[PDB]
Formats: sequence, structure tokens, C-alpha cells
Amino acid sequence: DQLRQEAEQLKNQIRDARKACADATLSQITNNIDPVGRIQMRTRRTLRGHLAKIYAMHWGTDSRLLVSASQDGKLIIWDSYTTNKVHAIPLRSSWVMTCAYAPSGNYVACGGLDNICSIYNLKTREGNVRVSRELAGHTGRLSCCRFLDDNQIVTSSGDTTCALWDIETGQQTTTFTGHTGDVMSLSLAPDTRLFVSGACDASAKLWDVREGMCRQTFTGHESDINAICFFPNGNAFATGSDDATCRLFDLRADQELMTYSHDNIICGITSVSFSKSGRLLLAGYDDFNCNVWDALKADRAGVLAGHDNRVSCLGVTDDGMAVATGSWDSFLKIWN
Amino acid sequence: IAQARKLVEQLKMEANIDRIKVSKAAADLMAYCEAHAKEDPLLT
Amino acid sequence: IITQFIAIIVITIFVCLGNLVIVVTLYKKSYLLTLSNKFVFSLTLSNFLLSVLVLPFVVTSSIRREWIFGVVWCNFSALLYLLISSASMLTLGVIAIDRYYAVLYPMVYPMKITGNRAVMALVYIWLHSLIGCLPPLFGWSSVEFDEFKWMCVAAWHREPGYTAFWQIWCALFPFLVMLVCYGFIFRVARVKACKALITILVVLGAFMVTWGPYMVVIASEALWGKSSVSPSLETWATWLSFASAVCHPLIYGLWNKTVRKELLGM
Amino acid sequence: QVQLQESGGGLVQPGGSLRLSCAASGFTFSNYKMNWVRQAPGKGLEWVSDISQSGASISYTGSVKGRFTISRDNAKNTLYLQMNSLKPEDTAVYYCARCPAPFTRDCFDVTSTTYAYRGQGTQVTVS
Amino acid sequence: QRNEEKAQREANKKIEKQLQKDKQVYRATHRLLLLGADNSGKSTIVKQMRIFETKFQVDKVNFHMFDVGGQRDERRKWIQCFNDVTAIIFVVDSSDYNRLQEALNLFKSIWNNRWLRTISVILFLNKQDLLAEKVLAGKSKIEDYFPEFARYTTPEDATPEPGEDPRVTRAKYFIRDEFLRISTASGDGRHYCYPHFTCAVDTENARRIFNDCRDIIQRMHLRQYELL
Ligand SMILES: CC(C)CCC[C@@H](C)[C@H]1CC[C@H]2[C@@H]3CC=C4C[C@@H](O)CC[C@]4(C)[C@H]3CC[C@]12C
Repeated sequence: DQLRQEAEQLKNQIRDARKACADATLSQITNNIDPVGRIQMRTRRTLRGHLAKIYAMHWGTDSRLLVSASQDGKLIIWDSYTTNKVHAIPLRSSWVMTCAYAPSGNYVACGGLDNICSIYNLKTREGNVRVSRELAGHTGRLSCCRFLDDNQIVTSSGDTTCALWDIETGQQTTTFTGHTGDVMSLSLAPDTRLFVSGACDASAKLWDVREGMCRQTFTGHESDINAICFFPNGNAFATGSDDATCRLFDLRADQELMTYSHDNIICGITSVSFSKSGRLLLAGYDDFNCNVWDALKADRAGVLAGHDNRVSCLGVTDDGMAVATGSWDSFLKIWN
Repeated sequence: IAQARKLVEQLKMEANIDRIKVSKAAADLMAYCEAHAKEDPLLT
Repeated sequence: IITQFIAIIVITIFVCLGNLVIVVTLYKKSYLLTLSNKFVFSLTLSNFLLSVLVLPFVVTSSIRREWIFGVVWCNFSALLYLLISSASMLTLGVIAIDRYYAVLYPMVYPMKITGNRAVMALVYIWLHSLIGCLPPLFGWSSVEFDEFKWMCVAAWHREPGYTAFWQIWCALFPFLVMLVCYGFIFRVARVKACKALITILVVLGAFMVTWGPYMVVIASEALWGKSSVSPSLETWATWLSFASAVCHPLIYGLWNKTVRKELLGM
Repeated sequence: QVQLQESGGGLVQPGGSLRLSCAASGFTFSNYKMNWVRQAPGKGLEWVSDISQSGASISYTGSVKGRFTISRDNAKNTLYLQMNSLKPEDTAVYYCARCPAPFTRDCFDVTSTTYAYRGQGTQVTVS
Repeated sequence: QRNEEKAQREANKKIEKQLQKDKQVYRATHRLLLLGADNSGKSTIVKQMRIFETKFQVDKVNFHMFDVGGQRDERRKWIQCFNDVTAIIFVVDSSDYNRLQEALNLFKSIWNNRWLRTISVILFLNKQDLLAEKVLAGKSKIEDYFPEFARYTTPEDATPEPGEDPRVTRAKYFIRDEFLRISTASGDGRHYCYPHFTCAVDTENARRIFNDCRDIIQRMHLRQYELL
């Protein structure tokens, strides 16, 4: 009982500090600047060929090669401009809920409810793509995989844990624990020294890869968090949940800043991504449409409605030229 | 008991951090955007 | 009567728009071209070719009361009309066979019907149409402007044998297949779950209404000779023949949900 | 953060009565199907009763049907379970749980180890 | 640059040929999601037709069922993955009346799930012999766990196995109708629950799954050709 009382007192102190720092709201300060207005975006190319629903996509460091993972057991690597499949890796397990494309471009990753992160080497002398490594040790499904470099990889699991792996040795270099619900998504900072993970306990968490301890913890949603991704500057991140809302957190402010929602939307959110400037929050919804929110006004600036099912994948290029939406109708579209 | 102790320690670590004003942070995000606005073809 | 002309000016515009729209929908995006949609693409493409290469000459012949395009072009136009009508009516039977296989045999449908087998059936459609249409080249009978019909097509009255052959080969074959299959699909559907009657009746009745009057007209002309049918009835039977090319694309493209959705989106 | 603070419970003789209330904070109360789930010593979680978004759809576990009644106060953002004619098997820790998704008739909230949106619970001893 | 574009072209051609072959393979295989709880014979069902994966073949049609048991108790997230499946095979032990109510809650949530309202559920009320022994013993009464069973009568359309105690039939069909009530409360006709009385020793569950999926696909084909 004393421990519970101390925890409640610490939480009360945290709320008091957050309220004290909350001198003004984001919307009031940002009301001075002009909104971007309605955003018109159309399907330039429809990358089709996937046989089933797509769960993850990731743009390469080169803004042309993208990689998309679908439960028909495929990891297809496309050339965005020419709509050409550069590669088509068959997967051991059909249900891949995540995929990554290494910054060097030499490797890709898959993971899902098989509980193994399979890393495939692309730039191989012997022609076809081969399975480079397999990372086992997560006792829950894997929902997000991100590459720090050719050897360091962060994988979040449904067992309320994250893990930094050294790819060469294949064993968990570091394990991040402290979530009380399934971790559904993660993102790496542009500096790649910190990373935030959102879980099913309506909680996001800033972790330091070197230390291995939870640097910060953010709350504010009402239900499971499905998506998370840093602001381009690395000092903020937006999270979408099943209660049809986005919320933006700043790491230094240590609380929520703006809430994106409307009465007419009740479906949850499934994927969130940022543009280069961070002006636009692209969020995938279960109502078959993507929405683009203004980070400063929190008013929908446009709807990407071209999918016959829920959107599960949002990818924004490193150079910001194109975005790609992957849906459960086995279609991946690019909206330039 | 271990879960409660870990939760208390994590709460203490979170409270030990130093926070900043939300206005400074709004300012910082708005800033990143204004600065990168030219190199963002989606908005322009 | 200017009314009869007016009607073709409407049936032709339909057979062109309602077939070209489906053709461009299925061609601009080929993931729809599964086996069924391919049989539907061939049907709509052939009907659009008929609307472009035959119907304008029918209109000009009806307004001009006479043929003005020469014997060689008369032969070519009648050959194309017969070939396309046979192909379009046989595609209905092939589509009914496909639906019979997909409804009665749904587990083995991806195996018993294959894209290679779909191409085999699609080629067989035009092979059957050419087997029905070559005797005009072989001179079993002749193609000449028929005044009440308003366009050249074979002289049915002069050769009852060819008329009966065309009816048995390219006119009642598709019907028997189409009805048998839709009725079997019906036993299944009533057992399973009144809309079945609606759809079976619309699919069978478009075919009957559009093609059966022409069958009766040509059968009477072959058996009882010319003038056994009044000019109005013969002319309207021909227009119903050409309105079959309106009934086919609508039923087999728009009553499909996926084609409909993409089309509507476009 | 989501909070579900339960009040009530205690020692009650068999055949007695109690009113377990629980106040919920951190979300829109009306959007979530509410459940009462009890855990007796020596056994796992057991779903007792549930009440829907508008209170029109009410269901109970068969063992506690008739005796126990569910109710939901939207204005007070709280959930009540009234227990009458108690039995010795009714001693347990009682939790009020949200179904994870709003505007949904489906939910998975009897998890053995940890469920994120479950209250702290109150001890109800019937002896 | 032209040589690179051409090379990319035959690479695309080869990969598209591979994906056409793989689509032909994939559309001919049906995925089934196996669900249940402890003391429910999911493993016995899996082994009786000969883990995370189970491969079986009926009438030259390949079904793939998946006992997802490597995760925690929470199901709301990884169950969203199985909506392209043709069916959810829900195996429940009808003997345990305790954890029967949890099973009804799970079935109700699966039935009313947004991403499972199109996927039909094949319901396997397993361990019928255990239920028969429990009801014949009489020590544990179903009325304690379900008072409605005290006012439930066997429906006239029931087809009990010959030489069975009518109390056993009443209990079996009572639990079956309890599941079917949730099935028909919000079915809307898009998906249907197919209850079956299965034991551990039976050897025809694969045929039931096959016929059930054939019925599902027949209904889907009638739906797409707009018959009904
Ligand atoms: C002579 C008669 C009996 C034949 C039937 C006429 C044809 C043209 C009718 C019969 C059924 C009709 C369809 C009824 C329903 C739909 C779906 C709706 O989105 C409009 C198009 C479409 C597809 C209709 C188009 C016209 C249609 C195809």
C-alpha cells in the first residue's frame, strides 16, 4: 500500500509539473501562421502484384527503391519510378507485420507472428537474394523492425519488449522492458541514438539504445496505440490509436501537444508517418481512407481515398518527394 | 512486489527529468517546419 | 418510318458506349482480367467492333433505302455482323459455363478452370463463330441487302438450310447452355437461401427478348418465304438483334460487383 | 493515463448486500462497453457481467443472474454492481474493465496476467 | 542507360511470371484460423487430420490451419491478421461449464469483430463424451452455471444420436443454441456459424471443415454474381 501511495504521489507530481509547463496550447500559438489549406494528392502509380494484404512498407535511403511485405508470403522490392519489381523474396512465414530496408540498402528485414526477424542480404555476388540472418528470442510477435546500420537492428515485440540486436553475433545486445501491453510500432530517431515505442497500454516510451533504460514515458490515449514515428527533428513523435485520434508528443515537453480527431471519425488508426518538413501527418485509418493532418492546425488538409480496404502502410521518402499507401486490398499506391 | 518496485523506480526516474515550456516546444516544431518548408514538395 | 431509323440511331449509340466503356475499363487495368472478365472483355470488344464496322452502314442503308457501298463491302459487313453476333451470343454460354463451375464446384474452380483453359475457351468461341460464318465464303448461300432488315446479311429465305444451321449452331447452342447453367445455379441458390429468380429471369430474358424475335422472323422467312412477316415486325426484330449488343455488356459488366466498382470509380 | 478506481466491498455475511461502484477517468465513458470481472482466490479471472454503451444491452454470468444487477452512470462516469443474497463463493477481488475498442460490441478483457485497462479492484469477502 | 532499362524489363517479366505462378498457387489454398483455449482439444483436432502451421488436403484442395499459440493471452491485435482466412475454426470444451462463459464471450467478440464479421466461424463443441459423463453423473448441474437451462426444452428439429440420454441431448443442444443465439443476433447473413458435435476420437473433422468452406465459397460466389 505504501508503494502504491508513493507511485500515486509521483504521478501527481508528474501531472503537476506537466500542467506547470503547459503555459499555452499548440493550436493557440500556431493560429497566427496560415494553414496549408486543402491538399490534393493523386495516385501517380499503383504498385500492384501483391496477392494479399500488405502490413508494412519502407522506403530506402535511395528514394526510388521501396520494400513491401504481404501475407501472401512476399517481400517485394520495387523501383518506384518505373513500377518494376526489382526483387521478390519469398518468406518462411506468411504473416509478416513489419519489414525494413537497411540504410546502406544491402539488407532487408521481415518479422511477424513467427517471432523471428529474418534479415535478407540483397547485394550478394551469387545472384538471387538469400537469407542473411535470423534473430530469435522474442517471445511475442514482432510488430516493427528498424535498422540502425548493417549490424544494429531494433525490433519491437508483442510481449511488451523491444530489443537491440547485433546482426553479426545474432544475440540480443540489449533488451528494453517496462511496457505493460503489446508494443505495436517503433521508430528510430534521425540521430539514431533514441527511439520511441508505442504499446497497447496507451503508452509511448522513449528508450536510449546505449543505456537500455526507459528514458521517458508518455500517456494520454484511451486505447491501443498502433503507430508511432518521430518528427523530422527527432524531438517529437505522433501516435495514432484505436479511439480514432492522433496525439503529438514532444520529448522535452514530456506531455501531449495536439490532438487530431473529429466526431465523424470512429475507426481506429493503423499507420502514421511524417513529411520532411513535419508539416503533414499522414495517418492511415480503418475507414479505407488516409488522412493528412496539419501539425499546426490539426485540421484535415486532405483525404487519400483510393483503397478498397483499410490502409495499413504509410511510407514517406527520405527526400520527401513521394508517399506510398499500402492497403489490405493487396494494393500499394504512390501519391506524388 | 518486484513490479511495484520497478514502477516506483521508473516513476522516480521520469520525475527526476527536467522539462521545458510548451511554448518553446511549439516554437521549435513550428521552426523545424518553416525551415524545411522549401524542401518539402508535398506542401508546395 | 423515321421512328424505326430513330431507334437504331439510339441502339447503335448504346452498343458503342456500353461496350467501349467496359473494354477500356478492362484494358486500362489488367488485374480484372481474370477468366471471367476476359470472356467479358472479348464480348464487349466484339460488340464494339460490330457497332463501329457494321451499325453505321445499317443506319446509312436504312436512311438511304438502298445499299451504296458495293458488293465486296456488303459481303464483308454481313460476314462481320454474323461473326460478331455468333461470338457475342456464344460468350454468354461460355460465361454461364464459368458461373456454373464457380457456383457448383467452388473448391476445384481455381484448378478445373485455368487461364490457359480460359484462353482455350476464348479461342474456341471465335473458332465456333467462324465455323458458323464461313459458308457465306463457301457460297452455301448469299449475302444481299434485305430491304426490311435494312442491311445485308444472308438470304435466309433463299436458303432455309443455312438459316436452320445458323439457328442450331450459333443461336440455340448458346441458349441451351445459358439456361441449363442458370437453372442449375438456381436449384443451388434457392436451396441455399427471391433474388435468384430476378437475376435468372433478367439474364435469360434479355437474351430471349433481343434474339428470339429475329429467330422467329428468319425461320418464317426460310420456311414460309419472304413477305410472311410484315416490314415493321422484321425491322424491329433486326433492331432487337442489335439491342442484344446493349443487353450483353450491361448485364455482364455492371451486374458484376468488381467491374462495376472500378468502372464507377473511373 | 486511464484510471479505474473501485470503491465498496469488505466483509459481508452470507445473504447480505453490497454496492460496488467504480469511477473511471481518462477517457469518454459512454463509448466503451463496461464489464465487471471477479477473481476468486486460487483461480483466474472470471467475467461476471457487462453493460453496453447505452445500457440497453445487459448480460450476466449465469451463476450470478438475478441476484446481481449492473448499472452505468454516464453523468458520474461510473459503473455500479449491486450484489444481494450473497454466497460464500462470491468472495473475490472485483475489477471493472473497459473493452479495448470504443464503439465496438467485441472485446478481449479477461486476460490472465495483465490487462491495461482494468481497475485495481476491491476485496469482497462473504463469511 | 537503355541497357539498364531493358535489363530491368526482363527482371520485371521474370518476377511477374513468378507472381502469376504464386497467385495460381495461393488462390488454390485456403487459410483457416484455429482458435480456442486450454482444455480445448485444438491439438487433438490438429493431430487427428495428421504448431504454428498445419497442412492438410481434402479432395485435392489444400487447407492450411494455424494454431497461434506462441503469444500472450491478449488476442485483439494478432487476430486482426486473420481476416482473409476462409474460416475461423473455434474449438471449445463443452464439458467445462465454469470455462464455458469465457468461451461464449470469446465467440461473441469474434462474431462481432469488425475484421471478423465477414469470416464465418466453424464451431467445434469438442469433448462431447466428457459433457455426457458430467451430466450423467449429476454432481455438477448446468443450472448452477446457466439458470436458463432449467427452462430450456429440446427443439423439435434436433437429431440426437440414437441411444442417447435425453438429458445429454438437452445439454448439448442447449450450449449449441447458446452459441447460435450469438451467431444469429447480428449475423446479417454474410457469415454463418456451423456448429458440430466433435469428440477427440473422431476422424471426419477435416471433411466437416471442407464442406463448410465449400458452403462459404458457394455463398460468396452467389454473392459476386449477385444471385443472393
Ligand atoms: C429485356 C430485359 C428483361 C433485360 C434486362 C435489361 C438490363 C439492361 C438490366 C437488367 C438488370 C439491370 C441492372 C440492375 C442493377 C444494376 C446495378 C446498378 O449499379 C445499376 C446497373 C445495373 C447493372 C443494372 C443495369 C441494367 C440491367 C443490367
